Amino acid sequence: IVGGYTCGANTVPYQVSLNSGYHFCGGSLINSQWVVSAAHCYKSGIQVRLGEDNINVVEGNEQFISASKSIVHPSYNSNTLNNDIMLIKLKSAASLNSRVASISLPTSCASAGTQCLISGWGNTKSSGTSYPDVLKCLKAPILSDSSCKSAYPGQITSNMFCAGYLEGGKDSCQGDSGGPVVCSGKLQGIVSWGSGCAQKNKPGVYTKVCNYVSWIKQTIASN
Ligand SMILES: [Ca+2]
Repeated sequence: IVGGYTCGANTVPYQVSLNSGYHFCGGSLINSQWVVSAAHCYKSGIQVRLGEDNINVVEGNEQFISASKSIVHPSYNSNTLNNDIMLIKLKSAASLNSRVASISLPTSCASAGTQCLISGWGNTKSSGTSYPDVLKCLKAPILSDSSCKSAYPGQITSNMFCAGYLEGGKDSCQGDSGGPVVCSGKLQGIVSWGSGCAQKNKPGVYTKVCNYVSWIKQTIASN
């Protein structure tokens, strides 16, 4: 997250870190056994880390649980990032409490101008590289369809939306991928892609979660 702020320990209790001997992506806990992330974060050997703030210090509150299933959307396209969504089943159920909690799925899609919360342990620099210890947060609005498409001609599908700031300086970034965009208590977005990060006129592009609610529920119910 570039241009964000320190969330504070366990203030985003649905935020998870996907770990493969190192933090590589975020995710969102949607029930005690299931995490939503990005398809482009897929790999085998995923360990899900819940209840994290400082990802480099064992603070108390952590639960480390291996992924038993990692399910990429069947129509995921790795060139366009259309359908950039993955469901991870946990080997055992997480223990839910104030510091480890699920986030609700949308009942409808959010609107342009709606303010959301984006979070992760990704790069904090628009030019170089700096990875934080603690979880970073950013408040960002959903942009209009047309603005998003003007920013990224021919690349925005109906399963994507733009959020953030056209002036530069405030965005998600590498290492935030798969993490949450929460608006009015609902998981509306997944950190997906963008041109660089926090670059002028290149806002963040997010997987549009409201299109996948039925797919999520059926996939969960079948597995
Ligand atoms: Ca920790």
